[PDB]
Amino acid sequence: NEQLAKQKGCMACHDLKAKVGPAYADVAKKYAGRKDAVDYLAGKIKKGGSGVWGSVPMPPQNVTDAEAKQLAQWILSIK
Amino acid sequence: NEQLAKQKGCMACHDLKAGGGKKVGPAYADVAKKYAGRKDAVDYLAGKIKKGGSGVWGSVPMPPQNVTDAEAKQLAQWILSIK
Ligand code: HEC
Ligand code: HEC
Repeated sequence: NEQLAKQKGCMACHDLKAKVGPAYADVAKKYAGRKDAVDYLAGKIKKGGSGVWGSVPMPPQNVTDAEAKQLAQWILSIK
Repeated sequence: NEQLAKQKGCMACHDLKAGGGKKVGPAYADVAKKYAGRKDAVDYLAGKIKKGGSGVWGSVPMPPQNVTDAEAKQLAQWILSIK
């Protein structure tokens, strides 16, 4: 349940409904028909992994050309 | 600068340094390392900052989790029930 998921840190990366990982409602939809969904998901919860789910993209941002340049220059200075 | 990045919501998805695992975007230190010394780094990154995109940094991994078999199955069963 949510209380267990919260205790174990899961909710830092997952929401119940549509964070970095897939929302649980979407995981449920994807694996609804899969006979061994519980065994499969239990293994994936314990082991982790990558690339099963498409990544969250970067949206366009509310910045002027000059702000974008300032931000690029600032990021390049983190070294 | 950093304050402008905070103002514009950038830190919702980016940390300065890697290790958190919880942010959707790459750490700024890793962006800086990738593009350092590229002649058009500023103009290239400025464009990406304004427009966004996807595909350059790939997946964010899920780390392994210290849960028992029973806990993992309990969580899986619960997750499958979410509407
Ligand atoms: C706490 C024990 C949990 C539990 C129960 C789950 N997670 Fe994660 N998770 C994260 C990311 C980026 C992904 C995508 C991985 C990929 O695309 O391959 C996932 C994935 C899952 C799933 C789906 C697995 C599948 O094969 O479909 C499930 C059921 C799941 N998680 C449950 C990110 C994170 C975290 C970021 C640091 C952490 C913490 C968790 N997840 C923790 C948990
Ligand atoms: C606020 C204005 C910012 C700024 C300055 C940056 N971002 Fe993001 N970002 C996000 C994701 C998922 C990625 C990876 C995209 C991919 O894989 O292609 C990025 C990427 C970047 C970069 C690197 C671009 C490159 O071509 O290498 C840079 C410089 C960058 N960002 C700066 C996710 C997010 C967000 C999620 C909702 C938000 C908000 C931001 N980023 C905001 C900003």
